[PDB]
Amino acid sequence: VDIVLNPLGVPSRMNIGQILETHLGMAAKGIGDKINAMLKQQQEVAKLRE
Amino acid sequence: ALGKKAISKMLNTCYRILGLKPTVIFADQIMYTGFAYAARSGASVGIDD
Repeated sequence: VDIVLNPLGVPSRMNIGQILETHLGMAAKGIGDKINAMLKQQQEVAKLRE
Repeated sequence: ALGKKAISKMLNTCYRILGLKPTVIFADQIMYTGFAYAARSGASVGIDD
């Protein structure tokens, strides 16, 4: 990890992004990790097409 | 039970009964040990906690 913060400001001011935006962020990168998989394994265009 | 104002009056009686200097040395050393245990107690947040 390169950055480290604290959602201690949430229970105090309603900037719920720290809990959430982070959660979903990793989600979208996860899908990318399988794209990573479906290419690093030398897969045909049909597999990743579906 | 140890609390913010509790540990506050800790040093207050310490000073109002003994003196200044003993309070100085006191404060410093606690600071170092305090940080140690604070590390061991990483208060997590974000969806998960």
